[PDB]
Amino acid sequence: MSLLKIYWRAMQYLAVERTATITMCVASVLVALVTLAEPVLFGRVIQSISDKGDIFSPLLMWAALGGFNIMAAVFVARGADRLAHRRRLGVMIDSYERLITMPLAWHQKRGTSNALHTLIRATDSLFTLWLEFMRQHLTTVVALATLIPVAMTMDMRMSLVLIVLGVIYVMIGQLVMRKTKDGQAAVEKHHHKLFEHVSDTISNVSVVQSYNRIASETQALRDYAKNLENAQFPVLNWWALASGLNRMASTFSMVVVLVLGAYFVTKGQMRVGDVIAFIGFAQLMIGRLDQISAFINQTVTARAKLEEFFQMEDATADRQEPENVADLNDVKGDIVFDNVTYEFPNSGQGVYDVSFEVKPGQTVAIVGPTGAGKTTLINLLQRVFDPAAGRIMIDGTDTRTVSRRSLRHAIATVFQDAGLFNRSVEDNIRVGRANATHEEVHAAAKAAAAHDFILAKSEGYDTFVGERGSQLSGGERQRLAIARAILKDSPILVLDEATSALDVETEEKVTQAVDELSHNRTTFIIAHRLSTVRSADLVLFMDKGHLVESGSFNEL
Amino acid sequence: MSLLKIYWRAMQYLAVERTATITMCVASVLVALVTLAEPVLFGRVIQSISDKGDIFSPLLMWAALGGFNIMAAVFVARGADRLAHRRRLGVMIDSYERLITMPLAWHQKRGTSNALHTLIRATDSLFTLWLEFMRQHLTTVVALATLIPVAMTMDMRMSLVLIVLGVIYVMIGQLVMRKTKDGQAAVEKHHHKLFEHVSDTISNVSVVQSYNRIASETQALRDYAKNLENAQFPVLNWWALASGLNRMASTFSMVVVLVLGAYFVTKGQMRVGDVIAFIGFAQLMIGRLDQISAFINQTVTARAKLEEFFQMEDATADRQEPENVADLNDVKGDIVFDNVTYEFPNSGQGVYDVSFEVKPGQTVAIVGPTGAGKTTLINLLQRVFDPAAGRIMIDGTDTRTVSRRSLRHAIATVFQDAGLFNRSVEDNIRVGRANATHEEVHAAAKAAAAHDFILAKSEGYDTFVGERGSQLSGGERQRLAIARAILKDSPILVLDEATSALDVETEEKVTQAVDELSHNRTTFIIAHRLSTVRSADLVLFMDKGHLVESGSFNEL
Ligand SMILES: Nc1ncnc2c1ncn2[C@@H]1O[C@H](COP(=O)(O)OP(=O)(O)O)[C@@H](O)[C@H]1O
Ligand SMILES: Nc1ncnc2c1ncn2[C@@H]1O[C@H](COP(=O)(O)OP(=O)(O)O)[C@@H](O)[C@H]1O
Ligand code: VO4
Ligand code: VO4
Repeated sequence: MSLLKIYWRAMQYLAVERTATITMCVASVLVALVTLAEPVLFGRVIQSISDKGDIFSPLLMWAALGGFNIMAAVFVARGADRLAHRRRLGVMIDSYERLITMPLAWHQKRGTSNALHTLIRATDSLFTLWLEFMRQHLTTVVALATLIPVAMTMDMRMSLVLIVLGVIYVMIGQLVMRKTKDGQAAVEKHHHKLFEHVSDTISNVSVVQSYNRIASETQALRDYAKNLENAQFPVLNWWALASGLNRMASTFSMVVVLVLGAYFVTKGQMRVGDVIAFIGFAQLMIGRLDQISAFINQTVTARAKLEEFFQMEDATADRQEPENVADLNDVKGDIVFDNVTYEFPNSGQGVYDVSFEVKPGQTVAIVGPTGAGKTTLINLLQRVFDPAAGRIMIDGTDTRTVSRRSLRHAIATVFQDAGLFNRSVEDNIRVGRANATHEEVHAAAKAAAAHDFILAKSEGYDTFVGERGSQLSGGERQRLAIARAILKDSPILVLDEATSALDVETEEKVTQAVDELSHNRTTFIIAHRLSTVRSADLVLFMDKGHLVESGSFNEL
Repeated sequence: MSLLKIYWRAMQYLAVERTATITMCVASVLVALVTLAEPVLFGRVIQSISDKGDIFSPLLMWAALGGFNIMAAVFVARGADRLAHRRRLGVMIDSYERLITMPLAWHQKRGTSNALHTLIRATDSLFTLWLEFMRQHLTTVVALATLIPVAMTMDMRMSLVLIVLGVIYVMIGQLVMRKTKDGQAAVEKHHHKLFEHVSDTISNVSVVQSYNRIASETQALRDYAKNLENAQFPVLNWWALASGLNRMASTFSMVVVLVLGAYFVTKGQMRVGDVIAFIGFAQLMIGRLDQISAFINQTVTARAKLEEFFQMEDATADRQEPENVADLNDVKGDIVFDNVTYEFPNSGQGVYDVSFEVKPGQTVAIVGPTGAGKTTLINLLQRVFDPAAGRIMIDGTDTRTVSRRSLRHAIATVFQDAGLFNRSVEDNIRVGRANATHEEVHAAAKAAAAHDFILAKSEGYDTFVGERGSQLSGGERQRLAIARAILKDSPILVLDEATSALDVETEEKVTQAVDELSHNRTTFIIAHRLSTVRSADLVLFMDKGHLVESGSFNEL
């Protein structure tokens, strides 16, 4: 049973706030004892024969106990509520950090939309788990644990009945658990299929709309829903049977305790009222012993998502060394490849047996057939994945002996797909040099021909853009990416298709500025348009992961 | 109070399944009456003086009533559980349909990731609302409604006390409601800000990682979380105060009922036991009257998301006319523009005063400066938004008098950003002609040079691709999009930057096949590379939403 594992992990995640956790535990123990003490007082006061309640009597003890009860209820309802939200925010922040720090392959293979779903439906489940646990469960657990001795002290037969009730509850839970586990695995798989289909279609609404396949897609979703609820029903059937069994056990226990109280007619003590006290005990227990069962149901679902949330956390194998790592500094520019080879997981293709050198001050232009291993070479330079066999040598330092923070600080890149945030243009250019100035932002925009179109439209620089920069067409996105890269001003520069959506005039106007600014550094340009590489100092072309010439600018 | 509105809307959404809803209501009424009848039996049987329970006695009535109670509990726990999931799936399917059918501007301005979040957190809230409502609330509402007459019949003073309890609960709920509403609006706004930031960053992990700003982004998220929980606390404070007040009212009502039962010592009837019966009443009520209050808390949050889910549903203003619309058929190809103008909402730019004509059998190539209103013209042709002033004329038919299904069936397009589904390549090509054959799929792949690279890699055609086609670089995505468009074979063809990521050789090899296949139809090509428009029959260029020449292929 992973219930113990996930509960202990939730406790470990909750143990950071000691100062409040111990207080919550103490208050829970106190309120459990109050809820245990109330029924005994009720049995003592329910005599109603010659009690004379309105003068002192156990009714004053009632008043004091109820006042303490309401005060403790207020304290718990405030403290647990205030703790749960703060701790959920903390867990979300730490998990978001660990999620961002993960490499790109893990994101591409799984994430984009599934990762955020995992985050949200794990943190919300953990929050509800913490809140319900604290209040109801941390009352009831210690409440029953302290109750069973008191039940043993007077009228041990009733304590035996209560023990039988507890054993029956445990047995029925365990019996239901196997079938529910078997069903819930398939249920979770089917739900994942349904959600991934929904996300895939919604994220690509333009294509599904522009091809008249809305009806087909909704029919596919209906089929997925039918598949999901086809295997869903047995789980609900078994849970309902469990509810029936525990309710029947509760009814039988009530019958037993009433009959035993009646049979004690021979032992005519004051228990004429105290029996009612025991009744409350059972009542109390039964009510609480129901609240856990449905609770268990919740976690039997939650497990699924929680498991992923832990499989991510245990996957914190990223370690750039605490201090043994030597952050590379004072970059001059010297790129050397040593027999670099890469095989994609469960696939072919990838660069094979490449070795070339780059001297400082000169630019390198990779051309050739499409899909021939250019983007993979470029992102091998930035080390988004470690080459399987071979070395990448930077100015007398191996790349695998360099901190990630230092390596990517000296490499400024424009990707093939210019990614953008939906913030303002000012912020989208500020993600270069962090806090240089506004004048340099203006200059960088001017250099990449980004100032001309933006100085006279839509509230100036403080202009919002839509998701993935959907409000600036395609070419303007390329201009903003180029301006950002130029503003970062790193010794190593990369431009993967910098002129994918620019006409000839803007292409020339941008490339001349890029050359003027980058002549002091080393840059790579990946393009099929040979016009932009007229100033290239090392022109090379590679076909299907294999070099051909790797010669100078002018060669045949 | 929108509580009545949203509850009535949930009921209307639940009224489709009449055959099961009426059964659930009947069972709820029955179990409410059973829960009302039990305490009276308890008061009658708790005498324990000369009852002689083990021979007949009210204990047999206990046994029968408890058996009916457990049977009804099983029936409700099965029926409500089976109903809720099926109805949630139905609501999700219908809302997904309405979401897909909405226009592109609404998606771009808001959706991609927020729309799916709205869907999921609205449907899950509705599901939990339905389940909790049915079981607990549709028991307790009619239970109390039928209880208050019985309380009035015997010992009207206790009924008065119960009425006072109910009035106090209503008053404290209403008092808490104003402050909770004021807080929850700001809380929801802040949560939306936090989630949009998280989604924006996660969806763009490559850029945030490649610029060493993970620390800055997590600090921004921490600041957002601090802002969210800064205004969160007063809501929890007020809710805890409400819990304290209702618990105090419950305790006072218990004191009142016990004291009144004691004062009835003068009226020495059998009520010596029946008073205990009333106690259970109060007990019952109090417990149930607590379950609603926290329930209300839930919906006070849920409202926010639910409101959006209704604002979407009420926004079903899309109507292509049921039958008055005339689906355009037998397309020959004749595109005419009539003074078409467009102003973007709260922005400048857009095509101004355009009018041109297209004859069948000839192709039209739009060139010119970047960001000059080309993509907007093309998507005006497909009518993703209605021109503000002007007409689009297709073969003697106005476009606004044409069904959307018929119009986009005759126009096959490759977008500037070639969108792809993460299904196999076979499925990504099957979204053209729906069920033509496999041989024509192979031929279409061969024509667009997509067969050569794929015949010998990664399990053939049945090759999965990642999210947004991340597993095929960029150029292969363009080839797949071109192959899809060619396979659809529509009389009107559009190619927005069909050679954005192809070298010269593949560009020629693809454009010759495209020309050979499309010479029988009319096509538009939007490109800054003049090589692909060597066969263009109508070359025109437009600058900042204004035409210049609109001449033939050869002009100066
Ligand atoms: N995540 C991946 N999984 C499998 N194959 C991949 C993946 N990424 C790239 N490839 C393969 O690597 C080849 C080259 O990719 P890439 O370098 O991105 O394109 P280009 O060669 O045009 O720069 C492609 O043919 C593609 O099939
Ligand atoms: N959703 C939008 N909101 C505001 N402005 C837009 C939007 N979409 C496009 N524009 C403006 O319209 C102009 C032309 O856009 P578009 O036609 O997509 O590019 P192109 O002219 O290169 O085809 C751009 O300069 C852009 O500023
Ligand atoms: O629609 V473009 O920005 O490729 O001219
Ligand atoms: O598919 V490419 O990386 O040659 O633009």
